[PDB]
Amino acid sequence: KKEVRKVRIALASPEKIRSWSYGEVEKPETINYRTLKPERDGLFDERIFGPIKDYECACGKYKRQRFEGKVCERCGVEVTKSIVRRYRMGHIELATPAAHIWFVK
Amino acid sequence: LLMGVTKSALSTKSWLSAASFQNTTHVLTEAAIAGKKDELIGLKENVILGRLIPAGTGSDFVRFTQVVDQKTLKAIEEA
Amino acid sequence: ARQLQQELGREPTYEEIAEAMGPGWDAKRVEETLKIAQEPVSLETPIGDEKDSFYGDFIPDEHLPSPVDAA
Amino acid sequence: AEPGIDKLFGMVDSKYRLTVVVAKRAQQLLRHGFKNTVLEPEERPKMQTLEGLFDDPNAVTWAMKELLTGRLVFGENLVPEDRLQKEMERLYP
Amino acid sequence: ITIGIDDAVIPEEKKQYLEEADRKLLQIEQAYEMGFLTDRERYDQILQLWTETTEKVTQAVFKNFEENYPFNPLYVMAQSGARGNPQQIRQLCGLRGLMQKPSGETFEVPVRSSFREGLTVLEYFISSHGARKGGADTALRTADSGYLTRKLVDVTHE
Amino acid sequence: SMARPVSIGEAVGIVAAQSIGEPGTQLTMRTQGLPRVIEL
Amino acid sequence: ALLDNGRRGAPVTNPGSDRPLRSLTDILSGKQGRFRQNLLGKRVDYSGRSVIVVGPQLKLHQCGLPKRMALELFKPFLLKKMEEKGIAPNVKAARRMLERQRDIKDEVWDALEEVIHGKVVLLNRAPTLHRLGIQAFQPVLVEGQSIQLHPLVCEAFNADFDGDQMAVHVPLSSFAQAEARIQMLSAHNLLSPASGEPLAKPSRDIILGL
Amino acid sequence: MEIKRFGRIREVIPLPPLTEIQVESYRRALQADVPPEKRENVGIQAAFRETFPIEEGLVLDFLEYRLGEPPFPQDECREKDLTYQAPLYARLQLIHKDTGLIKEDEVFLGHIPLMTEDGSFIINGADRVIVSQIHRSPGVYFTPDPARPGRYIASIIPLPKRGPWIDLEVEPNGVVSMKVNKRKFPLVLLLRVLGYDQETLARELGAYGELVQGLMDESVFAMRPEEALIRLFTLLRPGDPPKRDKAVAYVYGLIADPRRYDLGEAGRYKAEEKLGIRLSGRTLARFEDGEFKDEVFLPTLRYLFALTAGVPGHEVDDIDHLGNRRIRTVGELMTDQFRVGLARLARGVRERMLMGSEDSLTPAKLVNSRPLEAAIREFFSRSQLSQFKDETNPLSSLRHKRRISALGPGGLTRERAGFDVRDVHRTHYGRICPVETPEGANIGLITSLAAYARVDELGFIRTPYRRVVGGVVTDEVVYMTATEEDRYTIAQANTPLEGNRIAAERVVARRKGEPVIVSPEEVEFMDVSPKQVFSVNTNLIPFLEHDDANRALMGSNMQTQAVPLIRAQAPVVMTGLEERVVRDSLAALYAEEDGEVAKVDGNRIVVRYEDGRLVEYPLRRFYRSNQGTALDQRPRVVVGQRVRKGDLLADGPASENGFLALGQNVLVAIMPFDGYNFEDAIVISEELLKRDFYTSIHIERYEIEARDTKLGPERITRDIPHLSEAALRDLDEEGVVRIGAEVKPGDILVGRTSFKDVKDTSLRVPPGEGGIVVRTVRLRRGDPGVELKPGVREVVRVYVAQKRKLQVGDKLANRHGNKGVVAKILPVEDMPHLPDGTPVDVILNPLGVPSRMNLGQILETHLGLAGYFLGQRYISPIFDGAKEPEIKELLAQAFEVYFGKRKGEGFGVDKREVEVLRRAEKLGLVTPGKTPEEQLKELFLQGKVVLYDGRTGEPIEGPIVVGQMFIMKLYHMVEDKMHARSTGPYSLITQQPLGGKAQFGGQRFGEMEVWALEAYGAAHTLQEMLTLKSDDIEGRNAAYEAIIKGEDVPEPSVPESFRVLVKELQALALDVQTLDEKDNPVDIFEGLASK
DNA sequence: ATGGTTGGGTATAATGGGAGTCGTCTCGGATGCAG
DNA sequence: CTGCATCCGAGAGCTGAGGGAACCCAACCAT
Ligand SMILES: Nc1ncnc2c1ncn2[C@@H]1O[C@H](COP(=O)(O)OP(=O)(O)OP(=O)(O)OP(=O)(O)OC[C@H]2O[C@@H](n3cnc4c(N)ncnc43)[C@H](O)[C@@H]2O)[C@@H](O)[C@H]1O
Ligand SMILES: Nc1nc2c(ncn2[C@@H]2O[C@H](COP(=O)(O)CP(=O)(O)OP(=O)(O)O)[C@@H](O)[C@H]2O)c(=O)[nH]1
Ligand SMILES: [Mg+2]
Ligand SMILES: [Mg+2]
Ligand SMILES: [Mg+2]
Ligand SMILES: [Zn+2]
Repeated sequence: KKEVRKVRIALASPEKIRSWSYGEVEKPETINYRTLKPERDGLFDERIFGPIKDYECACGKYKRQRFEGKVCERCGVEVTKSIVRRYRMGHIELATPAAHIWFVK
Repeated sequence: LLMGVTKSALSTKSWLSAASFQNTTHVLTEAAIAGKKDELIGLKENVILGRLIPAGTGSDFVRFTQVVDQKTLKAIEEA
Repeated sequence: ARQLQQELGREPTYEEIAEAMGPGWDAKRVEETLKIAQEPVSLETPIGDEKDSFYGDFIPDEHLPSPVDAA
Repeated sequence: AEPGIDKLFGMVDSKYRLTVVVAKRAQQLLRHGFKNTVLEPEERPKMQTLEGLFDDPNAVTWAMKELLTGRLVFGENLVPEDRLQKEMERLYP
Repeated sequence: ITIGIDDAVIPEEKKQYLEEADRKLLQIEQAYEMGFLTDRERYDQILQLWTETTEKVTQAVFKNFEENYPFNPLYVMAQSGARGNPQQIRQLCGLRGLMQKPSGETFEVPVRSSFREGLTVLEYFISSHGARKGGADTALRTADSGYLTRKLVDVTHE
Repeated sequence: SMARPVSIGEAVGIVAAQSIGEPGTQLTMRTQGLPRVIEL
Repeated sequence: ALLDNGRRGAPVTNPGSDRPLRSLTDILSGKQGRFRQNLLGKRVDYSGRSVIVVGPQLKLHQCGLPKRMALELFKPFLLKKMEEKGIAPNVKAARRMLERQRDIKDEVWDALEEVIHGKVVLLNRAPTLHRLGIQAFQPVLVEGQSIQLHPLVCEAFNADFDGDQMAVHVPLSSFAQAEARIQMLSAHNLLSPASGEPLAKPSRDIILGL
Repeated sequence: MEIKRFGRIREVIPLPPLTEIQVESYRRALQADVPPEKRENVGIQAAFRETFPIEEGLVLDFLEYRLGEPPFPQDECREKDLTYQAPLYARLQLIHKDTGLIKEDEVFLGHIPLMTEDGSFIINGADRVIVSQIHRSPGVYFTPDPARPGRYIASIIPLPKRGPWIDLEVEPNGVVSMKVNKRKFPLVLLLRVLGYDQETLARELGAYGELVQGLMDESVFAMRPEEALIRLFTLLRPGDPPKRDKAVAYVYGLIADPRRYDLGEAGRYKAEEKLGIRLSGRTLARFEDGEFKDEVFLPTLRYLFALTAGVPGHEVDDIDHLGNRRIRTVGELMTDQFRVGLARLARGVRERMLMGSEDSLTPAKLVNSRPLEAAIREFFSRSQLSQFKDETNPLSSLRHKRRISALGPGGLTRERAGFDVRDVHRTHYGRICPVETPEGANIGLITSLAAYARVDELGFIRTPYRRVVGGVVTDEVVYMTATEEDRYTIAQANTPLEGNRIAAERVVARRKGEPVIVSPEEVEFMDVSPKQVFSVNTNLIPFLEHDDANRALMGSNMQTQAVPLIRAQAPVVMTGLEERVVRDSLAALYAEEDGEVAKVDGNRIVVRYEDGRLVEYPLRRFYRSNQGTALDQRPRVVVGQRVRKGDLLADGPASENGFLALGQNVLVAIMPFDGYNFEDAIVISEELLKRDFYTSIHIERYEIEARDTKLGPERITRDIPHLSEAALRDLDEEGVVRIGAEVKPGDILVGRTSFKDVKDTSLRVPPGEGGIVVRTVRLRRGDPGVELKPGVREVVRVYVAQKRKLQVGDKLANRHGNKGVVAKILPVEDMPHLPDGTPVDVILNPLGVPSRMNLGQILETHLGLAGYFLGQRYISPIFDGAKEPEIKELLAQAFEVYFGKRKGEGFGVDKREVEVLRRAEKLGLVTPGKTPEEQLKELFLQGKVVLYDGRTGEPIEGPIVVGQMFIMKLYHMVEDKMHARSTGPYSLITQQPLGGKAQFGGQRFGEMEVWALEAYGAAHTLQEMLTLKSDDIEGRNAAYEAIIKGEDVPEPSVPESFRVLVKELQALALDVQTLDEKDNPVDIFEGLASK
């Protein structure tokens, strides 16, 4: 682990933003009203942001370690630490371009 | 030139301290446009990053000092 | 419920609402329906007069293991 | 005040260097279980409990006492760290 | 060391000093009824007279303490630096003095009673203005000083 | 605070800011007073 | 509105309320923003708070610390010391024993007294106007619920005894303890950093008696 | 004990009811007991008469309203967490203009909360108080121009949220201009709209010079009024199509619609008195016969021009004058919220009238009452002026009910208000207390009503004065506002009188607040009492005239925080107001009529009145206040005792025989003691603890709920796994701790299991708490009156009681602002004692007096010494009471008793007393040449006695002030504050320790603490604070593991808050990247965020 | 194989909204005035 | 063409503690 010596801040290109994202958020749904589980393609989808439980996919086929980096075929959720839910970003593809207000106002 | 403390502090090279001081949006947009690199010279930046501040026991003048007894030093001398 | 309150002159009980809906309705089902109809509150709801305390400041994290648990 | 604090402050060019030396010596003493000490068996820092006097568990006090004795060498670039640690381990497992 | 009501010794000279003042005030009024003085001049003359009377009362109080009661508790407290300053002791013993209106201007009549003698209702209400102004001053000052300190830390931290 | 030459590594900027700011709280009354210091 | 709410036009609010929604810019900036609330200042572990009481019998480098406060503050060290002795078979048993008040015995207090030997704690009174608002003291375990403070540091703290409260912090490692004992010890800080004049000096009753 | 009272001032009238400001206001707002035909046009009746008729065709018209009875009593509402309210019914009729049919129906509109007898509300089971708000009165004002001297600005201000503020100003180019809604435009246009010709304006304003010339504009006048109206509408609403009827409606709603613009009754009155004209209604203009008619604008412009021309009889306005500031009480605020709800109801009605089938429509179907209920609930639950009632003691509640606030919805802001609003105005005299106010950032913005003051029907505070005619003070009392008060010369209440004739050639008086000296003939009014200048709290401080105002502020504020004691006593020196305070708080019980007591019990008193009717009064016993203090009533009567009307039957909390009893009378010595009373600390004797002085009772409530979960319901039961029977002793068969069991931190109060096949989720006593379990309450689903939240099957509450004795760290205070923490508790043999063997109870440091200048406590101590040896109590009213000679005579009698006792037993003067007398002879306290007894009497007359040291037996080298002092225990208890944490809960987002003792939180290491750490050069300590102890998750886990394993803590890592910052900066489309020395990226997220 | 969920449909005529807020201070772009 | 001069808008005002409103009908994936 190299030591941190400088911190740089710069504008982000659309290509950079799309490389950050693990998937596009296509629906405004947050969670299901019956099961209180994340809705697919929503703001909390486990397919985009990661699993809620540690080393366990959405549909329960895999519930154990050693499957790091493996994506379940039925549910599409990677098997890894749940902490990735506070690191992994998403993105929204705008139909029309919009201006960043910081550079306008 | 002569400027007050606020304008002098907001005009520093380090964008982290200026952003954590005041006028955060302006400092951030200017730094992002310029692509500024913060070299972590002052204390506020190192505090923000949770590092060892370049002062006191964290100063480069004293923080590389070593300590050893006479017996261990002589063994290394023979080596 | 609003019509029953207008008729009774007070907030109706769940059994009265269940009776007024029709067949296939009991007080328990009305309770579940009112439960799922609750809308979430904001984590940024101000608590107290001063603008320094939010609701989310009073909510502990129950997911990550504690230092005692990790040890 | 800590005993001999004036002498310790006069032994170094900067007070933070004194703090660094004391902390590093305390770490060294803790790592080897006080077997690498330079104190004679009657200068050891003692602690009084009901059962009787035992050794002081606080390593920082030991480090200040040892610095007072003057048998410790401190400075910049005395010995490579890896060799220093390996030799220390050789004398005191 | 103890504090009793009689330890706030009132000098005799104060009474004389008051009558003397009550003398000159009359003179001032005469000089205003004959056209020799304006409103501003008369107001300033009254203010000056009362300020000098307050200073004379302070000096009399401390001279009495020095000559007659050198071990008096208030005197010892002030002289040793343990507690108290001459102005507060004068307020306890001699007289409170002139007070400021909320507009910032002084009243024409001073508070001629000390805290030992006891104030009247009107004098207490008149002094309430200055008490409240001092409290509000403190309340704003602490915030302004905190902001200034933060700015200084931000400009000198490196 | 020690009546001796300052040690290398001392954060004298923070010390200066605190030294100036401490009396201003309450001590300096409030062109004149704290407003004068702030203006300067 | 997502990037900076309340900047151009009427701010977006949730229906039934006049409260503006908190955008990312609102999160970043202000007194309650990320920088000032979570990065330049934090809430910390191994800390406590209590009312302060005059400690006239204390030495200059000593402070009176309540027994219960000390037991909570040095809990992992106490668990290790209990493991070293025969008080508990294992750390879990020591923790369970320390959990309930009526399950605590006498020897745990002696173990605690051995734990804190030579160590110092940091006392702090808000507002911290100068560096002297934080000072290191050797804790002496006392009964009751009040921290005992030396009379000569009250001027440095701007502390009196009409309800003042102070916070206690525990430096953990050897480096932190060495810094606290050498640099932040109360007996080592006798002159003002601003003027060079004595700051710990006789005052009030001491001056009166002398 | 005999009570002796001083003072010469006789009070013609008693104090008014001290809670009338709430009770009368709410009664007038509700008008519940007034039959509908005689109800006035105030309160909710005015709102009904304004909102209706709801014209659309269909017309919905209001007829009358009624209020029913509450469904549940006050105690049931308190227990079941309900609101104490009454149902409101409005009878309405729907008529059809075209057809004629009338359908009349009584519609239920909801519930209105009811104020109790003491002046508070019960909202969701909690006691609440509505605080009155002070604000600028509506009307017409004229102020100097700040930018340019010699010019003036006129302002028209309506009631809050009832119209826009309107400004009029003479521009520097000569044209007058009217600003409304931030829109400068020439006033001559609107003047033409109102229908004014050139000749009319010229004749009305010709006198005043060139202003009328600068008014003139030929372009506007040439247009017909309708054209001017359209033109004005296009100036005020640029872009909006300029239809005639649209412009008419907009302008009508701006200044002429009573439903949009409203100068209040206060504003109407003030405009009529200022401008010397007669208003027809409450609007600036009237819309009659399709034509605007002026009401206020021309008189305002006339007054402005006359003021600008220097015409005598025209003056600017002081906006801080109490004739220009008014008070909105609980009734007015509630009525305003009611009006808002009624407007929303009207909107809903109109919508349903449009969409509904007009053939089958009734008043019930048209009216949706939800908005009104929502508005009332919002006001009574979320309004800043609705406050959790302070009931530490009865005086706390009485004080809270008389509070006046400048903050709140529509009020001022604490950060923007400066000096002007926080100052004591001259007109505050007799209306607002100049002493009682908060000390911090709220100083001057929150105040208290004066004792004799009254808020009139218009919202202006009035104070009473006696009428003086021909130098003779009469019994006629006139209540006046500040504006009326400004027109007279008012003599001070302490003016000497013979009979009722002014026996003084020179009288001190006030003329518009200015002190003056006048002859008795010039006197018009006289003050009633000094009591009228100060609030109730400030009126309870004896010798207030000897105290600096700041310390009087501290004492007044600190009397509210006094805790009730089980052995509370009334003060030795009283001001004579403690009985009225006890009576007016409705805390004690008094006999309704003359009668005889039949049954007495600890929970009941049954009285037989001469009417022959038996009346039973239950007693409130061990009841938890909002602040955790226990309020109970104790009978003070015996069976068979004869009671007259108004006689005391039971004492309330902090009451002794009907007198306010907030503390204890203790023997105090004023002297230093070994540094244990250093800097406000206090030394007390163990004898106080031995006889249960300063012992209080406190009750805490612990609540748990069993609800429904997806994994199965929770259940409260005794069957809990993985606990021995030693942990389940006190639980009953239902899983609840039994009544009378002692509970300590860690003990289980209510057992609960949750589906994990179940796991322990029981309620236990938090650290630092516990005591005796005194009550348990269980609420289940279906129980009458219970309204649980959906999903919760049942709720269990446990009430646990504590008996707290005085301990080190507790706060004590007297009525003069002297406060201090107990620092040492000494055994009796170590205390200083009198030569007769009596030890003192409290030792106070004399260094607290000279700089605080609160000398009233010294005089209280002297009078207390006199009363202690004479066995009596004293009433000393403020500014008219005990003087020094009287106290000296009482001390002479007390010394005669105190010394004749010793001389009778056959004892002379002690050798130690002789040494002390020699020392005092050197000190100049006694005159040389007198016998030892004479010198001892001289010292006693100075309030000083010879005192012996209990540790050595030698006397204190000088005489020491000793006497009785009244001291109270304060609610600030070290028991509730001491808190410590090693590790605990962490926050969701920042992953940093939580705050607060309740959450087992950690102390905040803020910015300046970091600054101090930096200034010490303690880099490693700071890095530990910022990573290993707050938010370095791996770092803190490793540190705990290393410490418990005996090793040293490892090196820290990147805090989680910085990662949160990086992610939040990425969400703003900013690329933040950490780099090493070679400018290459360094991944701080450990490869968990890289695709 | 069942309930829960989702997409489609209603035919007299309908044609531009609505709450609100006037008691703060200091400093750097900018439109307006003169020369 | 320049310059200065009010004018408008934007960003601030100490820490710590405690504070909590239509209804119906039919096909179709999920479980
Ligand atoms: N909406 C509203 N309506 C009506 N009234 C309202 C109101 N909002 C506020 N108020 C008023 O606010 C006040 C509430 O009291 P508070 O000032 O909040 O507290 P307290 O109960 O007096 O305790 P504290 O510990 O502060 O007491 P003391 O100064 O003796 O303590 C001494 C020591 O405490 C510490 N301390 C006190 N204040 C401090 C501060 N601001 N910052 C830091 N430390 C402080 C110091 O160490 C000091 O030496 C009341 O006067 C009330 O009327
Ligand atoms: N940071 C803040 N601290 C405050 C505030 N108000 C009070 N305090 C603290 O509480 C203290 C209250 O001080 P006091 O009014 O008791 C007077 P002090 O002891 O300084 O002087 P003497 O009366 O001359 O003994 C003050 O010195 C601060 O330490 C405030 O608004 N902010
Ligand atoms: Mg003090
Ligand atoms: Mg204090
Ligand atoms: Mg306070
Ligand atoms: Zn899966």
